[PDB]
Amino acid sequence: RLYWDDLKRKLSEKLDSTDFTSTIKLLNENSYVPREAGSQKDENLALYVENQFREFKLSKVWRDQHFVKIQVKDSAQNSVIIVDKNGRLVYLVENPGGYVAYSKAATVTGKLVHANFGTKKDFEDLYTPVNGSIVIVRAGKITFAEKVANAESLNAIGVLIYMDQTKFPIVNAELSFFGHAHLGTGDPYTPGFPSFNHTQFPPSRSSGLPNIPVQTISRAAAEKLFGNMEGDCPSDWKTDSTCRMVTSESKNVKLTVSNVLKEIKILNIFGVIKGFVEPDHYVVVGAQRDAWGPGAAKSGVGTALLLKLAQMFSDMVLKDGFQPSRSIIFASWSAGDFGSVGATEWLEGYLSSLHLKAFTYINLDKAVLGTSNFKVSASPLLYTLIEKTMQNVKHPVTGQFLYQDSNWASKVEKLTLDNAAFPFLAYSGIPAVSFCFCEDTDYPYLGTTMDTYKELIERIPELNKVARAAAEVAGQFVIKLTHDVELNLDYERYNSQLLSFVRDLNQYRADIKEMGLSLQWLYSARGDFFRATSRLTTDFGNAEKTDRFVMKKLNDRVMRVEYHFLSPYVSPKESPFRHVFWGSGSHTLPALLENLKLRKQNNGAFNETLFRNQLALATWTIQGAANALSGDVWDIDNE
Amino acid sequence: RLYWDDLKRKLSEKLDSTDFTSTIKLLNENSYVPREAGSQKDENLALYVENQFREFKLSKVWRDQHFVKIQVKDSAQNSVIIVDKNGRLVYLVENPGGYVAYSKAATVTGKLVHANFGTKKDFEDLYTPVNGSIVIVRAGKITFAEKVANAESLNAIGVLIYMDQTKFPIVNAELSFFGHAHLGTGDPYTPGFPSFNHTQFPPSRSSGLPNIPVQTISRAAAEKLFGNMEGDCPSDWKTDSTCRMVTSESKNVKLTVSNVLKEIKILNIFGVIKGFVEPDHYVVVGAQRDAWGPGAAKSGVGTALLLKLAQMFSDMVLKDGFQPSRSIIFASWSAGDFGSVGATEWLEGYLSSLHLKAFTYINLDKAVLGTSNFKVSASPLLYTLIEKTMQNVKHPVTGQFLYQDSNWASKVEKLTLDNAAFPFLAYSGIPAVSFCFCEDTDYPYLGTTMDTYKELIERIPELNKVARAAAEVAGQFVIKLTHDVELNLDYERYNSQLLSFVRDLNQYRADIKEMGLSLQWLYSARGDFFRATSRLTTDFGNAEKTDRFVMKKLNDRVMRVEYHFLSPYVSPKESPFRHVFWGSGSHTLPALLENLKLRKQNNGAFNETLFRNQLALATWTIQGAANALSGDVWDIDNEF
Amino acid sequence: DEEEIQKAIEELLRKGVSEEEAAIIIVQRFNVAVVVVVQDERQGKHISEYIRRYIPEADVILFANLVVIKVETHELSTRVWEAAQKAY
Amino acid sequence: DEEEIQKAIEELLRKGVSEEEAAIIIVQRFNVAVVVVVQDERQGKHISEYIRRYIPEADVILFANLVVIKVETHELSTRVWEAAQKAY
Ligand SMILES: *[C@@H]1O[C@H](CO)[C@@H](O[C@@H]2O[C@H](CO)[C@@H](O[C@@H]3O[C@H](CO[C@H]4O[C@H](CO)[C@@H](O)[C@H](O)[C@@H]4O)[C@@H](O)[C@H](O[C@H]4O[C@H](CO)[C@@H](O)[C@H](O)[C@@H]4O)[C@@H]3O)[C@H](O)[C@H]2NC(C)=O)[C@H](O)[C@H]1NC(C)=O
Ligand SMILES: *[C@@H]1O[C@H](CO)[C@@H](O[C@@H]2O[C@H](CO)[C@@H](O[C@@H]3O[C@H](CO)[C@@H](O)[C@H](O)[C@@H]3O)[C@H](O)[C@H]2NC(C)=O)[C@H](O)[C@H]1NC(C)=O
Ligand SMILES: *[C@@H]1O[C@H](CO)[C@@H](O[C@@H]2O[C@H](CO)[C@@H](O)[C@H](O)[C@H]2NC(C)=O)[C@H](O)[C@H]1NC(C)=O
Ligand SMILES: *[C@@H]1O[C@H](CO)[C@@H](O[C@@H]2O[C@H](CO)[C@@H](O)[C@H](O)[C@H]2NC(C)=O)[C@H](O)[C@H]1NC(C)=O
Ligand SMILES: *[C@@H]1O[C@H](CO)[C@@H](O[C@@H]2O[C@H](CO)[C@@H](O)[C@H](O)[C@H]2NC(C)=O)[C@H](O)[C@H]1NC(C)=O
Ligand SMILES: *[C@@H]1O[C@H](CO)[C@@H](O[C@@H]2O[C@H](CO)[C@@H](O)[C@H](O)[C@H]2NC(C)=O)[C@H](O)[C@H]1NC(C)=O
Ligand SMILES: [Ca+2]
Ligand SMILES: [Ca+2]
Repeated sequence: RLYWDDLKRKLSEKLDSTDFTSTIKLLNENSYVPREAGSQKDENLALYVENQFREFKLSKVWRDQHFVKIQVKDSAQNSVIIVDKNGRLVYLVENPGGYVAYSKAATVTGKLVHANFGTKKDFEDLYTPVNGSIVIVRAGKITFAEKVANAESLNAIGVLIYMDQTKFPIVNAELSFFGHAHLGTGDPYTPGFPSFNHTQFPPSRSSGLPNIPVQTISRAAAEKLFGNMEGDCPSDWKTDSTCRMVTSESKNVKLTVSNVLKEIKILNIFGVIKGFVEPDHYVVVGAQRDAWGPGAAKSGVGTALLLKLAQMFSDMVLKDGFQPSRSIIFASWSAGDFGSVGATEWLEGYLSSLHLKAFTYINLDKAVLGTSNFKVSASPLLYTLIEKTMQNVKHPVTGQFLYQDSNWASKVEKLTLDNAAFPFLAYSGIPAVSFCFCEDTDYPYLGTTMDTYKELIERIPELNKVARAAAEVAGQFVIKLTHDVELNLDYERYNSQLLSFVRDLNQYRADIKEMGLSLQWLYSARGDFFRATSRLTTDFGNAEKTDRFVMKKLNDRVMRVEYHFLSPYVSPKESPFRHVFWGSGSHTLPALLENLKLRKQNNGAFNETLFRNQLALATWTIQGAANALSGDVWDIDNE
Repeated sequence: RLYWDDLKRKLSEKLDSTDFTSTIKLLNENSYVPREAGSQKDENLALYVENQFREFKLSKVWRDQHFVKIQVKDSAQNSVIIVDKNGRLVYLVENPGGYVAYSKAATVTGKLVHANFGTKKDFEDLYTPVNGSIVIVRAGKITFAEKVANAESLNAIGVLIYMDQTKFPIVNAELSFFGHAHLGTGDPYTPGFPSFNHTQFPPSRSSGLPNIPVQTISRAAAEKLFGNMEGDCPSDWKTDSTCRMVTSESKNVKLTVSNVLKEIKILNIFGVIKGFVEPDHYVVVGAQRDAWGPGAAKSGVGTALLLKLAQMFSDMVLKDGFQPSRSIIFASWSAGDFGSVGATEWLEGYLSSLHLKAFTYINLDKAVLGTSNFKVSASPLLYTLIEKTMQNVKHPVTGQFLYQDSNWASKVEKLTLDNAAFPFLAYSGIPAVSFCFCEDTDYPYLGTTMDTYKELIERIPELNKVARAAAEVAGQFVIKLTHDVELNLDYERYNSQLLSFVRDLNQYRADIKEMGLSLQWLYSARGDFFRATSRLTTDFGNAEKTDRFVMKKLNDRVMRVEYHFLSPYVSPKESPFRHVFWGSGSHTLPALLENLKLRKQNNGAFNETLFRNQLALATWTIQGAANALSGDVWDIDNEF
Repeated sequence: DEEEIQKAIEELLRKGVSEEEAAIIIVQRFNVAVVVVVQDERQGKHISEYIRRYIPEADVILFANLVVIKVETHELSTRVWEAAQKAY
Repeated sequence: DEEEIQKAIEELLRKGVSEEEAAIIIVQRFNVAVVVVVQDERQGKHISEYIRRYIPEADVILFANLVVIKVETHELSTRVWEAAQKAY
């Protein structure tokens, strides 16, 4: 029999004998490039991954076939033009090679106002209003969809996105790039339900689709526009010197976007290594396969890591006697640049089949972007698992352990809309984890035509060792979640997550006292959840691990923790991100805090009735999670 | 060790040694007779039930306190008046004693049009339009809430409900009665969430609340109104000869309702006998305790059956060595005639704790209303069980087995809004069952002050043996749901259900092809569900019943069948009855069929966009249930 | 208790309440059987004597063009209503 | 081609399209650098000769009070744009 100390050294020894640069630059050949969603080369790479899964002698390989509507450029060229002197002077700024998917096809003419990164606080700290004008924004900080939503909320008629040289130091300055403006995930025309032929594709439009045109432009076109506008950009923004603010008096900008929808067939490839004790429970390891350009950083590294992890685990189970108690699923997704279309539609299709079976998701997308920092975003249940993993995995260049900051958990940022783990965590209620070796600045070539293998190996010479470290982190994650009778999910991690929330809410106690309300029941629910976690820990400690009955009874209560945080009072179709902690909508705790923060201004932006309903529903969501983790229904106490 | 054949006749021997009429007429003593929801005598009866549960030495006895808003009469009397000659002739018709809770407090004046029972077909087959007029209807067929909703949908300004002598043969022509008109369950001011102090009771109103006044009147007042009306009521209604249709041209009716809201504290009493093998899984046996009047037929019989079943099962566990594998929960609810307030609020409060633990609910309300027929409304998963209980339980009077019709399953009516098992089945996805020894006519004294023990023992002389037979049915249900390693839940039954649905849908093939759609994927979904049921049956057959882990895993696969039929695309707060088969809303299969009907009519009623989304979500709901029942996600082998 | 009904009718008529809604308020407050609004007091006396002749068990009182008839049974209530309809 | 642009402008101007939106359509369809709508042919000659004097690398064509200037680099495009702004 093998224990953790042997599995770890076996995984490390197999990692030392594996080359990742070869597989990456093979995925960067002239077969497979470029691989847009639904393209022929994406299908070729899907078939290659499927046949490689077959070669690894996995327990079972299969495929899912979806038909989704994406958006592409039309025969008519998108245009950015400058008009002057009441339309008697026209100036072609750019015919961009890139575009923003799911943008509304229209033409709009008006003034161009700069809004920095397009965040809500950026629009708040602006003197020039953007109502009925086009907005120029630089990329970064938030997703394209968030920028377009924040602009459209203030009656902006158009959005232009560029890359400044200060945050994106690119020599070319005429490079085009690609993104999507859908404020959500999955096929925006099958919102909440899968994209299969069974649905017969009824008329359904996601509310996350924008109703204003958004277009990407190069830095050359951005500076060309800057040459026709006035006002110095604030030094707080840290942008180029050529930056300007608002167009001239008589100068207007005309933006013409003519993108068209296209129905395509995407393929999700899957392999599974069945468990030896509890095969019905499993971890899912996914990676995006498609990419607008070459996509070496985002999709190539992830797909190579997926292939090599599958190969190594199959070799361990077939030749080295590794016997996981629970199953392992390796998934190659498609259409990952229009949101998380493949993964989200797969979740929406088989949601009832993986309800309380799939218990962890590990995303491998964009895992190698630098060598300075090791960043991670995950559900609290995995925090400890991450911590114990950072204490015994060495840095690729410095040679030291990844665990250096003892307060890393207090600095973890939550998953964002562009990450494929976000629909796994906020929609399906499955704990998900994404990690990356990156830098303090964004990878400049993401979404561009220069996201190639040569530009990636030149920026990262030790790419093999960094990819090996990322694969080692992922492999230790997989082993810790499958090899032992105890699942390494730390429920107590949520206690602090609750303890902060109420405390934040307590900072507005006076408001709570002015509306005749009280926070005592939220404190009661938090304490009940804390005591339930403590009782569960003590029962785990007092139970014999060889008794399968009691162990499964406890693990079922462990695997229900993340599900009980999904809001049971909202529609999963019109509000799929149901998680009260990491979701999106008025049902989340951050939304409750946002609403309550508006009362003291006394302007009519605070909705008290909405706030009371939010308080009630969130309080009882926390209390129901606590009562479900407590145990049987007849062991709950009342006043 | 004990087997089923021993437990059967031991339960029977305890049934023969149990007296039910004693406890019934004890619950009908002046210490408890008028137990309105939240009253003092309701609280005393709850205390008596709790002390009796403690005396039986159950595994645990506890209680839940809810604070809910009901509606009660005001100091000002509700009035029905007739005015004529431009208000120069005033005629007092009635100051009724009963009322309809959750009615809108208002005063309306206008014409009075008879609409039979107030069903949608009654309003459709009507010559006189009811828009802007008051509607008088007869009690029966549907609930009060359905009548008021169907009236308000056609712009009716008021509703009057009475009891005709043909349908309700009562001598007292001035007897009052009580009802409620909330199109839903639970506290209508905490819709979708429990009625606890933790919620702090935010301003939220259920959409099922009516916006027109509705008042109950006696037969004398109804005939007095008919004396001022014209037109003979159609012979298809089978009503009294004094029935009339429409008031005179110059005569109008004034209805004044002034009911007021009242916040009350309701108590739900619970006892639990813990299991010996799988104590975390359990069935729930409930019974309404409160009533507007004496409530001997509705709540008294149910509470007596609950007490006696608890006592007998506790005796079998403590004295006869009966070891249930799974737990048993006996529940006495409150506020059971204002909807299903107690049980619905309990479900909304502890839904996360009963997700995949509570696997069957057995309702005891109104189980003894007659001796002629034995009626049953339940989820198909219990059908087989019910059948297996009708083949070895004898009739209290005829002495023959209850299983006489071999095609009873094709004649089963679905649970209705007034039944307490409806929120258990349609909202929480728990298989539920309701049964009753009744007659072909409704019990006339339900909801009246004449629902006493004397009238019940006069109408049913052998009340003791009929109550014993009902308790035997419930006890056999519990025993076959608790004693063995198999739950005796027949999933294959749902196959038949699906086979019905698609069949009806085939009747509209010409329309489906006319919209450019196809039914092949729904055919494939039905076939895949059949295949999944067959695979689960073979897995049960090939697994050895002594392996508790594999058996519990298969039973976990079984306990997810009813849950996977809850629509995952609607809001459980604003559409709680999510069950696509037995729920309510545009997400159900009957709603899909009713909407598709209008395709042939070619008028504006058919919403093609809605139908396309309905067909898509319903098709994948069935396909998702089949894929989940098949097994693991990687073992789904079907042509996609 | 005829004179309290009379006081109520008088005080309601002085507040600006018309005769018809005053009759409605009277039948709502005192639970009387029938109220008749007449044009003059000769017709009032005529209708009151008619009701007294054909329903002698009824209590009939006349005040300010309002005829209030009170009975305690439903047969006599319907008889009073029909007599008021016929003699109106 | 000069003749192609001339025929397109002719067909568009005869159709009822105004000069400004016609210039917008021209720059959308032919990928030209700058287009200037002038009041008369005097301004046309002036601006055309000015742009050809200060930017000899530009391809300038005049037709129906519309001066279309086509260049193939961004610096020369900015030069042509500034010259057209100054000469207008
Ligand atoms: C959870 O939520 C429920 C529903 O909102 C709350 O229940 C209400 O709680 C309030 C506050 O305790 C109750 O109001 C108080 O009720 C007392 C009950 O006394 C009864 O008996 C006396 C005779 O002995 C009667 O006169 C009285 O009408 C009652 O029938 C009253 O005694 C209280 O009056 C005193 O306090 C008030 C101010 O609170 C003063 O104005 C009075 O002069 C007097 O000093 C008061 O009326 C209310 O009745 C409860 N409703 C129900 C339906 O139970 C729960 O309190 C809440 N729980 C928690 C923990 O917050
Ligand atoms: C499931 O739905 C998808 C999408 O609706 C179907 O794919 C589509 O199938 C049709 C008919 O087979 C294709 O149309 C045909 O295209 C060819 C050109 O390749 C043309 O010559 C024909 O006249 C016809 O128009 C359509 O291209 C295709 N779309 C995609 C994106 O592949 C699929 O067939 C459906 N599957 C089943 C089993 O119904
Ligand atoms: C953006 O909003 C402002 C609102 O002030 C508009 O400015 C004008 O403001 C005056 C008030 O001093 C109003 O009387 C005018 O009606 C406003 N103009 C219009 C067109 O509504 C400003 O015009 C708005 N900009 C756009 C593009 O709509
Ligand atoms: C405050 O929030 C409530 C609830 O979100 C809003 O009430 C809804 O308003 C819309 C449009 O007015 C209606 O269609 C809904 O039916 C309302 N919901 C109800 C009644 O439950 C309310 O409009 C918000 N107020 C403001 C000023 O934004
Ligand atoms: C019920 O609805 C009908 C139809 O709308 C009403 O009858 C019409 O009333 C309008 C006045 O609003 C007249 O102009 C039409 O001539 C009427 N049509 C017919 C066929 O008579 C009717 O008044 C409504 N009833 C009530 C009580 O409001
Ligand atoms: C037909 O059904 C559709 C879908 O249920 C209805 O569309 C809704 O319309 C309201 C009113 O504008 C919107 O608030 C909803 O968001 C729409 N939902 C969808 C899914 O589109 C439509 O109104 C119905 N039409 C009729 C005549 O009943
Ligand atoms: Ca979607
Ligand atoms: Ca409720």
